[PDB]
Amino acid sequence: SRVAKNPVKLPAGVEIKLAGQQLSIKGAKGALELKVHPSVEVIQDSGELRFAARNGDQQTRAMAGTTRALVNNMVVGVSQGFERKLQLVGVGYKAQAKGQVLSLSLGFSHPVDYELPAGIVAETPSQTDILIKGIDKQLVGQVAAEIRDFRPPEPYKGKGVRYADEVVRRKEA
Amino acid sequence: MKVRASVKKLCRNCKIIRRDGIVRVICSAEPRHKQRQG
Amino acid sequence: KTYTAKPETVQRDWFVVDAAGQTLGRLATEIARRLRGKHKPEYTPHVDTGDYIVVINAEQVRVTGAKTTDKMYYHHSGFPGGIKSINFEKLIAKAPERVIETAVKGMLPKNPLGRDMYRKLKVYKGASHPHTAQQPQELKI
Amino acid sequence: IGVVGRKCGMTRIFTEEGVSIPVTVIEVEPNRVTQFKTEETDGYRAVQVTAGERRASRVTKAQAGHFAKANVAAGRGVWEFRLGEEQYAAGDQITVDLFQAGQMVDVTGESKGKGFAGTIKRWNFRGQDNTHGNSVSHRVPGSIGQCQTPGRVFKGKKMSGHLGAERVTVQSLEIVRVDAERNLLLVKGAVPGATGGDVIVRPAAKA
RNA sequence: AGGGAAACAACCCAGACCGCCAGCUAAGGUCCCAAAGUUGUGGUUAAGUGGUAAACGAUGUGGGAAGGCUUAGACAGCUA
RNA sequence: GAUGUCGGCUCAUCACAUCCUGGGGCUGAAGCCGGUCCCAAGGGUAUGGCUGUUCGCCAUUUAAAGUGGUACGCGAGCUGG
RNA sequence: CGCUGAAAGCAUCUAAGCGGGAAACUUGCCUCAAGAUGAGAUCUCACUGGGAACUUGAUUCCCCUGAAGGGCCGUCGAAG
Repeated sequence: SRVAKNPVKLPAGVEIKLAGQQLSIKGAKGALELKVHPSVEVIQDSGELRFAARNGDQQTRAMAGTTRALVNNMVVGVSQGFERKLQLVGVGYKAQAKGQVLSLSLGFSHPVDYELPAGIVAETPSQTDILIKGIDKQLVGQVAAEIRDFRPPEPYKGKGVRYADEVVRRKEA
Repeated sequence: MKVRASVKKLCRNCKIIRRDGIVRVICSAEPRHKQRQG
Repeated sequence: KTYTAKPETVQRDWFVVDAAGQTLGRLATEIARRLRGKHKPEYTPHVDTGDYIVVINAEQVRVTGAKTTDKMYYHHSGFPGGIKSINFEKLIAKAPERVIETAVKGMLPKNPLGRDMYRKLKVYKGASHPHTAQQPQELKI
Repeated sequence: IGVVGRKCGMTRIFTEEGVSIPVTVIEVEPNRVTQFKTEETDGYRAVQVTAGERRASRVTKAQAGHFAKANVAAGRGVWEFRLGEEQYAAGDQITVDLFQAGQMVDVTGESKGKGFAGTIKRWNFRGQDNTHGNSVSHRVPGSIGQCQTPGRVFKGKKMSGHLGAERVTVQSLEIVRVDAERNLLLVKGAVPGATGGDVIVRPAAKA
């Protein structure tokens, strides 16, 4: 079955500002998300959305699935805050957020001072945990990746930053 | 990677992807199944 | 005997072309037809009879498929190991007016008439030309 | 912006510690501003700066009227400097006092010129032997190119001819002392030219 | 000899008595250098293939017959 | 009815199938070292003993002492073993 | 090396979208450079006489006038 047939069913008072060319979702708990579609057909029902497609190519059969999952992510974003759990493994490692600055201790010679780009906040409930709250998956996921690539993990000790638990392999020395 | 002329699967976990015009093999298991060109 | 044109009796005109989405080499084949003078009945090969052209948007031009990130423009400097290359996309931000001149220059004779037909071509990367005194007419939008 | 000086000689001063500092002494005439090129007529943004004392028989009436828009009453030479953003108006003596101690500078002169130099002096081009059978050719160049297949000599080769009074800059020297009373800059190092030449002193490019 | 194959004795076309500011054709062609269709119709290829090549490899795609299972719930997926 | 052949000196230029430095999958990669394969031609790339020698074998270095094309580059530029 | 993500309910760095990336590439630093026949740009200086022929961008001659400037010439130069 195809994901382009299932509707959106946007919950709890989410406002659509659709022009036909540039859909604009505005809700509570963060707002101002918008996308532009190249050529699909968007109908606007009583609480759901269906994405009809034009010319039956391989490239309109592929867009209507992509633009359905992108609109669905904007609905959940104003509904729920996207988060990523990053744990720290290793001795002498720590992290502490200072407002909008995330400064780390990774066993280097000089400490790294990572700056968050936009309206996206990193909270640290521990010295070995990061929680990155945002509104869109691609911008939460990009910032979580760039922190991870400071010190990627190791098959011999595991000594390096490591997000949501199931990522790791190992071997003996 | 391991540049060949004939790529193929080795275990049950290998999926063959054609990424940017080249036939790659990525393995969700053991990294020694990673094969580049073919 | 058959009539030939005379260079002191020739009548020439002023055309203006807009290139705002035109394909590069399909645009340029109609400039080079009207610079040589194949659109006039009184065309002899050894004289130059043809219309001045002004091209106004030489940065809106369009090429097809994957050729924007390809199509190197090679030329040699004279010294050993002096071959140089620049693709289509990086060239158009440097000098936009020299994309559309080198395409037309290769569709002309290589004579001392070809150098004289090439002086009737006048391109601009802007939106207005300093030839309001000559009052060019539009053609083929 | 820089100052146009004049090379006068090399000396040596002592730190009271004990080290010696080789020093090139540069005399600065105060430099008048001839004109100020704004960006609106000229495109770029620059000044004209003039050093003095030329006899009033050698100035043409084209020039003499040119140094009368401002009351400069000028001498030899008219140099120009490209500047970022500043305001210089009519005629204003730019003095030595732009500089301080430290202050990495660039110095441009010509050079001493050697007439028609062979490849050994010009290109540091080690020569053939002296005994062991050698004919007339003792310090001639060697061969030029390859055989039949290029057939030509190849542009850019290193033959011989005229070592330069060409324009050469030395870069990133440092100022040891600034003297406003006798109008001197003291520069630690070598300065291109002959004594009595002409020298332009810019603040440094790289720094 | 002449025309064609970019230039190309021996490959295609055709065998020059001379003159013409006359017409129809052959192989090769008809966007611009360069004489003549930016002609009509039905599909196919996105790689600049066309405009160099072998064993061999591959969820590239277009067509044509095959079967295999399936609203009694198949294949995927989340659930023990 | 003549296109002067091997090695040395002088001067070079291009290829990349990389010797060094630069970026990097995998490892039977603990660390220091490595092995192997993709990307990269910007600048570098040893003095001697013995032989007509290129080649080689040695002594001592070095970040490294690269493999080819250019009439097996180069005699109207040198030498003549 | 990725981040979102379909086609192919999952997966997936790619088809659309979005980044990180090396002495190589393009600037960056030093020099020549409008013969760049596409021969550019600024500032300032000079010169305000007639007449005829033949044909009127008018051309040609006759006579007066030679300015801004530059060149010859001389003394030379860490320029040759």
